[PDB]
Amino acid sequence: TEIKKSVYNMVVKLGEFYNQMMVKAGLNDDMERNLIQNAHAVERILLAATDDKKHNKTGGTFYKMVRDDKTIYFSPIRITFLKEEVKTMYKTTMGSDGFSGLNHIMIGHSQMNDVCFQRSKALKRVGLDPSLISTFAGSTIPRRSGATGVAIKGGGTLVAEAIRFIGRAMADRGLLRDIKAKTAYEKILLNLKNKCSAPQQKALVDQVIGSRNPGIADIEDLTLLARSMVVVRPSVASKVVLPISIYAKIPQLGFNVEEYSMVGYEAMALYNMATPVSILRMGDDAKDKSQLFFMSCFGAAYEDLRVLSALTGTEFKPRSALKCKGFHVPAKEQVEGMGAALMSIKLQFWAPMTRSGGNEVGGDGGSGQISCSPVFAVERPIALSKQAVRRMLSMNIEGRDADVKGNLLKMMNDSMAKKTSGNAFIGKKMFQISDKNKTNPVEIQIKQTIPNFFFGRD
Amino acid sequence: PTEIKKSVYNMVVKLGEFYNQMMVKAGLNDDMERNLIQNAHAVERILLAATDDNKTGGTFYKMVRDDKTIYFSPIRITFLKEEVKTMYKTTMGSDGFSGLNHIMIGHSQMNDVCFQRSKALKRVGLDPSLISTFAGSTIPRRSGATGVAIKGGGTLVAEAIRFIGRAMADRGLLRDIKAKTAYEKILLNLKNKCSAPQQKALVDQVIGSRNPGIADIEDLTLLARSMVVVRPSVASKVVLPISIYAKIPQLGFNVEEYSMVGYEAMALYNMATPVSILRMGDDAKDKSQLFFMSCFGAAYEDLRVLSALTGTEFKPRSALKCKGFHVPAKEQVEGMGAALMSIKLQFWAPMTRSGGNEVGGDGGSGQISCSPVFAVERPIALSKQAVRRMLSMNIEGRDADVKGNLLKMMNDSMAKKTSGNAFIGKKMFQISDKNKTNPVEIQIKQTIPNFFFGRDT
Amino acid sequence: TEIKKSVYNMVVKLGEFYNQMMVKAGLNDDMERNLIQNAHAVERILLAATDDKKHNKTGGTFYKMVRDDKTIYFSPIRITFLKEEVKTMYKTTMGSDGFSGLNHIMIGHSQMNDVCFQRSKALKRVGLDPSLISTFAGSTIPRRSGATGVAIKGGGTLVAEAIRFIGRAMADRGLLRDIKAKTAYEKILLNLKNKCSAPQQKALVDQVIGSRNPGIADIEDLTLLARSMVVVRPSVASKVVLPISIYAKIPQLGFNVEEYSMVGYEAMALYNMATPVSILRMGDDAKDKSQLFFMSCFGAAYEDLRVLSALTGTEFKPRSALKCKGFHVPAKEQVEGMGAALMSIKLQFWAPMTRSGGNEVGGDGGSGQISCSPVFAVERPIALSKQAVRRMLSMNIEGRDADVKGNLLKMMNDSMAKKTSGNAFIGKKMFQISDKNKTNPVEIQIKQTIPNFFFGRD
Amino acid sequence: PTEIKKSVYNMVVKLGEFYNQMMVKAGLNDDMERNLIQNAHAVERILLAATDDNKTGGTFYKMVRDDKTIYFSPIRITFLKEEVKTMYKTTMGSDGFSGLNHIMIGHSQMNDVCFQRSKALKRVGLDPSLISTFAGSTIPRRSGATGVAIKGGGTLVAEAIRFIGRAMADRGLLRDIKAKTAYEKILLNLKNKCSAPQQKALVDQVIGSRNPGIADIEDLTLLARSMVVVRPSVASKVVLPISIYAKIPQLGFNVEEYSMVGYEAMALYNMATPVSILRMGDDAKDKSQLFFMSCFGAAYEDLRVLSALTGTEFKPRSALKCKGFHVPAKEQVEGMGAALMSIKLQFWAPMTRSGGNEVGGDGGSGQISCSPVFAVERPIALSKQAVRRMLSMNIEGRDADVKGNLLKMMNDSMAKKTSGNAFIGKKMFQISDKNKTNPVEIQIKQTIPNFFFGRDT
Repeated sequence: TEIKKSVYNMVVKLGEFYNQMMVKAGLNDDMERNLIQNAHAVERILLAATDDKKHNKTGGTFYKMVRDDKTIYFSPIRITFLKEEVKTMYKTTMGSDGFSGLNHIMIGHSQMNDVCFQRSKALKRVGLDPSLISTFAGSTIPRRSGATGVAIKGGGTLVAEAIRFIGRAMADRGLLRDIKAKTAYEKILLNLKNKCSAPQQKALVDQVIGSRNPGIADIEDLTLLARSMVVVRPSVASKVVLPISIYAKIPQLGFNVEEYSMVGYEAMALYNMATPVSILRMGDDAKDKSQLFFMSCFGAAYEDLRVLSALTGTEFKPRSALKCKGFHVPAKEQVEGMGAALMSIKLQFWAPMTRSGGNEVGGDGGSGQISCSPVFAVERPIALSKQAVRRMLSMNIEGRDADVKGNLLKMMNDSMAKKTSGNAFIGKKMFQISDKNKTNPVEIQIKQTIPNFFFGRD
Repeated sequence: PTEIKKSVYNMVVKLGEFYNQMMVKAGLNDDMERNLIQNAHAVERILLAATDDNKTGGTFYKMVRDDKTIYFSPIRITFLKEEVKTMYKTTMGSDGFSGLNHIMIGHSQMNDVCFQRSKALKRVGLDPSLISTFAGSTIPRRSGATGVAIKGGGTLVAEAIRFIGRAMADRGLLRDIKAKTAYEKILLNLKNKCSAPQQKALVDQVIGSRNPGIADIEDLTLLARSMVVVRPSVASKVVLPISIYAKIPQLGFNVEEYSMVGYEAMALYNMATPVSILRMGDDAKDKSQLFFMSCFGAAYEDLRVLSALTGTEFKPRSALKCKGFHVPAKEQVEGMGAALMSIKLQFWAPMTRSGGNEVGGDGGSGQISCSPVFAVERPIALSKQAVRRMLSMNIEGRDADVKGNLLKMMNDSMAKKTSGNAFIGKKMFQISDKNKTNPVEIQIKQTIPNFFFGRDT
Repeated sequence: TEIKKSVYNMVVKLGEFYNQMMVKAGLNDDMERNLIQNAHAVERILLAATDDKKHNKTGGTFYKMVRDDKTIYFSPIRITFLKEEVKTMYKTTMGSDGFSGLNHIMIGHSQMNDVCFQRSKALKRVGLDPSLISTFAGSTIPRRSGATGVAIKGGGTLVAEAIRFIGRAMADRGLLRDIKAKTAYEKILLNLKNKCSAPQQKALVDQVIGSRNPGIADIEDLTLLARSMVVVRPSVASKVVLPISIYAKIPQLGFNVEEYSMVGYEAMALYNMATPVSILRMGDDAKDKSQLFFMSCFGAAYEDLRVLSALTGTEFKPRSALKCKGFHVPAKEQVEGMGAALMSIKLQFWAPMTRSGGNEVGGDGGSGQISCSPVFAVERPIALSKQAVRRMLSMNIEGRDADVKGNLLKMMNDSMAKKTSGNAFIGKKMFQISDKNKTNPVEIQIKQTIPNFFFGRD
Repeated sequence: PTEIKKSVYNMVVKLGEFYNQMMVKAGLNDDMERNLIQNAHAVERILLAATDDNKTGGTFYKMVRDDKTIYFSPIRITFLKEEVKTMYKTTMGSDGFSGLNHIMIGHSQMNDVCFQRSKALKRVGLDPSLISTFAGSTIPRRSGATGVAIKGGGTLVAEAIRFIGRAMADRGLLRDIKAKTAYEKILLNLKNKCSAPQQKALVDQVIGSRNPGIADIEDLTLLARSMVVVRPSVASKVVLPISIYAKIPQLGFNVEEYSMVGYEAMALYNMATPVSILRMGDDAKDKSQLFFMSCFGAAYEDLRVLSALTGTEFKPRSALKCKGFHVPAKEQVEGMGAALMSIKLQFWAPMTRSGGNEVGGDGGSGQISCSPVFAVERPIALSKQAVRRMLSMNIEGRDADVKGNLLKMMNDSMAKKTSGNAFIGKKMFQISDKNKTNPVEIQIKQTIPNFFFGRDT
């Protein structure tokens, strides 16, 4: 209700900061203001200046606009700022929204990294399968984000962190006696299982909690848990975070009431009405480049490419098919007058993004009457619900305790053993960027010819 | 003598005769008052209460009407628990017990329909589902072995679990020998209603344990679940308010015989012209469905089978809009709403005491296979289900694996792609058709929700 | 080849004995000669006289022919013979065929008892399920029959005898030290498993042999074996044995070469061309009475009623449906001039009876190539044999030993888990009583509306 | 360089060039003699024998003919194992090894067809079936790692079992380190051809055991069976007698390139005009089938797929009436029967190195699932087989249960009612059609027996 009004000012101020921030740099012309590289630049110089590191001036690579007339080009700058100047400049304009502002931006960077980086190597060190990456969302986010940052973390990310802890704790066992890292550890386990939906997944992590002395036996349980999160996906916060270069243009777009939703339409409309432009290295198909940016903003890296393609009306391609590199231009290649292009993929349609990093619906109808007791004697089909009884046998009635790994494993087999059923989210329809309040459902479909997995290979 | 229809007849008639003199005592005489089921309900409460360990009374209804239409007002009179019992036993005679048990069975059947016992299921540790196996959990122990008839599998498993629990907290009843055999009779009553060998075996293990260890409660829970797959035997009977039984002489004849499991009751229901008090927001149609289900104990029965016989579409307890038949003091007003219960039977089928599921059970117990003599081709006659009786049920064996047997039983029945039929060959007959001389081939309404208490979908 | 010629004289002589035997009794008129009761009578007086019992004169109930003109009637006699007179009289006419003769008759009595008696009570003492009766064939046959008698014994019969032994051996353990009953016991185990076809059934009984000290653990194995013999039936000898009253008429039928087969056509033709007549008690439908007799002669008690009905062209009914009592008329009811009737069920068709008390054919094709190894790359069904691999996993490769009860149990489940397949004996066709040498196959079918099990109930 | 077709070309041509000078040495010059595959077989024996550790020779055939028709007579000449080897290496050059290995691979492929190895399978403890996994068990170790290519799963499991057995009877080869790593390379070669995770895992357990206990042989046997369900990778190549390779220059051209796995070999087979000596009771047709199967290593291949490509009906080894291509001394006569091998290809498909079964294996190894962002309906993209790779195959786990994993794998594939397809989308092309520009949609001959060595039915 009034929360949107709160979030609105939060993002607007971030934009204001970007404006005055670029003004310091001496970058004015809109070609520079809208460049997402310049955004990332001040976003680095900011986050760095607001965090103790260990001179004492943080710089970054910026891009100016060289005319040459004809077409347009950009050149690398790399100026420097002063941490304290930036630190005060930020808090002044930000005010009480200072903290949530930094957390926002960081959630953006993490959502962009999930897209622009395959973390499978990091997945091998704690190692689970190089797959399961879909559960590894938000593994690059700093500890600073706190409870708000852990909200975007995938089930696999927490499992990785937990395992990491349990391992270092076996070497130096004084970590359990710390009470500081001890609570941090216990909270990881309490964070996970908050995201976990399925009871069998809760039971497991619960068992992991029940052990006062962590050991390899727990790592086995967590690994088996991480894998079950692919069949039954945990709840990860999915939010729209855009470079502050766009937030800066909120006033200049000029048509608004006062309110904003990063979980909803407000951000959707803002993305389209914006005019982001990015730098391009060698190769770098502008169309694919735009795809990365879209997925970034929407943290759609692990989302179904089919669902995206339906909303944007354009074809999304797996990372393999996509020809282009990351948004950050490495020092190795930086030249004068390198090309740039808008991010061209807009939303023909839209849907509210909801919590729930994943959802499996059509779940067995239960807790109600699951069967019938015949009274009249007459021939009849014998109504019964199969998927429901496999729920009882598999899940934890009250008593006797149980064998967890078994039920958690059985829950996975029983999931794949029913016909073929992919229906979830049912009842939810896609809408149109012109439609607010969702008065007109779009009934058509999602494309079945496109590969589902962005990182899918082989 | 299979003339019992005659005896059962005298049983319901005397009940109705009592209802009449009870109403007359209350000072309410008219068809609108008599046919009103609330007055019947009230009279039944004053009865059951007066026959059980100063003076009591229920809330009755008198008929006050705008010139065009009829309305009712709450009364709540009272009389002595003695005159009530004496008046009852006098007129009732040797059928007094059978009468109380009958009426009592009715209240339970209605109760299962009107109320959601999914709560009490949790209290005993059982799942929220399985409610279909929970039939007759509100019925007093007064009904005795005749009452347990309407008791479902879950109900007994529940009664056992709660006892085993009370035995752990407090020992001292084994040695008691009263509640000890009382506990065992529950296990014997169970397995009587259990069809599948695995189940009758799983209860055996529980019986064979002198001390109720963890292995017992562990089994009972698995047994509870299995009863939702292979359904136990719950006696199903047609019970109507004595206000209807009072009109039997006025409705004329019957055959002079009456059967609550047969066609006699089927006709009596349709012939009857019952009226129920309507509360606020009560849909007469939906309300009439509850009365239908309450009379036939149709609660856990398939709604499709019900939608057929009645020729109308039965709604789930969720979509169904109405409240219980009893009027809470919180809402009671002068001259409130009332309506006739409009749902009747187009067709009828016998009331089954079984859970029958898919036929061909027990394996036949006779010769299960053939040992060839002549050499020539032929399709190997064998009974596949008859062996699962011998393997699961142990004669000289134990194996301790009984749990795994039940599990494998359910899972295998789960394996069949789509398979089921119940009472195959049993046909429905028009309410005008008795003697079952003209079966009708109509099938049922595949578009209608199956379970009355089904939800979450 | 020449064996038939040997069996021919064997049966003929038995008939000759019956003739001269009845002559002693003073029973001449054909109405008496053809009576199967009179046959049974001298068959009792014979078997009794040829076996040491412990006065010293064996009698029996016989039936004379009272005229009354009009219709015909029979009356009970009960004369007596002398064992030694009968004993010498038999060996004289019998000669070298003496022994095989007694064994034959005994195989007949046992085949009639299987039909006319439900042994389920005897099945409960050793007790297995009251079903399994189909494997209990030939449980009434005396020890005298030896190896020839044990040939008609069902798998259940041996299992019963074995269990009986193991039990009495646990009470008095000196039975193992006897070396007499010890070999008798060991031979029971070696007899069984000779009848057993399936390897899993051999493995089990083998394990039972491997135990020097018999115990309850073995009884469990044998019980589980007995039950598996219903799914996979052992091999029991099925022979045609007729009352010697009919054998006596072999010369009087008058059309023969010299040879006979109780396993084949010769006996088939003899049954039909005969004219047996039996006594009838109260009730006793003559049609059903004939059915018992037919089944008796052919030891068809456990055979499929459908298969019988096809050959005889008449409807066979389960014992429950059949209205009539046993052939033996108890002392309690014996009167003067009680009714009699022919046994009227003949063979419209015939088939050679073969060993194999039971057969399950269509067995998984194996020991040959069970699968394919692709060379060319092209789309194709992927030919494979499912029922064959369940054979390997279930049965005993060489090494490691194994868990027998498991494989023996799995073999049963795997048998019922394949579609529905009842085809066995395939390729074998029924023939006609006029056809010898089987030159003309009968192609039509067996009736599917008739109950299969004679003793089937509930 | 994927120009290798050029190299392989020079390899077979030189082989043929050797066959020519070998025949010339034998003094037999004519097309009837040259095209005769028996003379090719003989020359190959004198070669393989001369290249392996005084003088040797095979039984050759000279052409003697009635004026109307052609006949052949046995010869059996001999020369020095030295001149043979020198003559061979001179003309063969750097391809000498590849040449010997090629010819050697041929003999094995033919061997699998002509002979029943179901015996040797018993000697190693394996089932009589699984013969389809026994491919290339007669091939010498001389062929090295290139030879193991044609070796089947069972063949390796057999080689392992026999070693483990010889290690038990006699220790002393672990410490040997020669036959020790030689044993291990068999386990590594295995699991390379194994597709399913459960299998590659089951062999891992065997490798991880320093001492070959009972757990090993126990697994290998289970592994052997599993290869009849999920078929390992056996390299399939087209090998023809050098007598055909000698006509390559006369047949003209080719492209100047040659590939034994490709179309080049397909054409060469049909272009070739091979003749085989016929023994008594030999059906020319049936005999021609053996030659076809021997060349394409079609032995364990589906006969239906074979019946299609050739446009003729392939009979099983049972119904098929004929004997091996080699003439035993017991039956050899002057001027005996001979016939052209008449079975050709109407269509052709590439030679696959796989066992492919049903596609969609390995799970993809990439992103296996989707984590939703927008709220809206969509069919839950997930890879069911990709998880069975993670569950069965353990990264940080062991569980010791690997045996149960294989079992459950097979049983689940057994569960599907009727399901299979191989190389779905792969089409057969006319022998006139190269470049695969015109796929044909014809299906295959469902009335024909599947397995060549199938029996008992």
